[PDB]
Amino acid sequence: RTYSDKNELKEEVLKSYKKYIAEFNDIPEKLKDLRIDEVDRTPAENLAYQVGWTTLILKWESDEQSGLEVKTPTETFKWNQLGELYQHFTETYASLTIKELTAQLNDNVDAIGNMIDSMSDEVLFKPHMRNWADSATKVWEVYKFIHINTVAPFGTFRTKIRKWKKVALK
Amino acid sequence: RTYSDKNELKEEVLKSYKKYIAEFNDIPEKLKDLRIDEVDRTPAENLAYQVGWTTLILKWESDEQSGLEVKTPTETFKWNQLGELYQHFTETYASLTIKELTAQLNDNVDAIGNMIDSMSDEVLFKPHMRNWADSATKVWEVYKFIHINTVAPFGTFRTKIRKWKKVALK
Repeated sequence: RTYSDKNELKEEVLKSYKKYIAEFNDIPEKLKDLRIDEVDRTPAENLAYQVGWTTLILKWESDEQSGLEVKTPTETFKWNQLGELYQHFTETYASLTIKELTAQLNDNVDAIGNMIDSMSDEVLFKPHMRNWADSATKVWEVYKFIHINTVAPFGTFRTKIRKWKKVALK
Repeated sequence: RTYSDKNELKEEVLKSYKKYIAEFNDIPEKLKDLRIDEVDRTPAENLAYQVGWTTLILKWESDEQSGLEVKTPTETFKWNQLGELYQHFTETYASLTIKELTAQLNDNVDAIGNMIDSMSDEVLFKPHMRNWADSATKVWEVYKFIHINTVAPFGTFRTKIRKWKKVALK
């Protein structure tokens, strides 16, 4: 286990989200669709990606609550249709303002906060407790493994060591 | 794909690593094994975890590239044994000083950046390009899926939008 309890997970979600969404404060609406060569996504596409995926994970849990046997990311799109799914995210939130996208993403992140609260320690942290989690596990590229063993723990274990320093180095 | 290209991946690896490893600069060696109730790991255990996993990913790649069989995660502990694996990491590496751990992890992160530089875009970002990557996916809990759809992209797409602003709002 890498998060110790649901409180720690919730705090990391909240704090990473705040750092992320704060960056869009200074972006003019007229530039929401501005694409540069150095970065693949526009500000609008950047936010739309988060709105799309956070909507889906909430849907999975909802559908599973209903007894639905959920193996697909969505209505329509395969686990091999992700490039097309991201495309779908972009048009669904196309011509939405940064302000509007931010409002919706805020709502989703809170819903996720509530989902964590409403989940016992067990269904959050033990295997085979949601069939959508099992199913979604059913192909990973090299770059995902690199991220999962560098960027991801370098973030979460940095939070851990800072908490250790708070208590130990006083 | 979430990362624009391999340089964007390498940048997030190096940036997140620098943030992480900087936290250990003011931890006295004498307190490296000090355990407290509020965090699950000591500073040496925290480092040892990273040393263990970064060593493994480098080993899987090296071994596969010379035509050897690769047993993931190890040839002794398989995937139902990650608690045992982490505990092996700690016996192997946590006895080392913070300075020694930091030297090894520095070297591993350097090697991972070099590995990324040396890989084609296809090998990094397409499925079924490494046997070790396919082998590693053949059970994830709910909390992992929550992290992967909030904390992880909130970090990665924050790096995107910060880069975007540096070019677009100069």
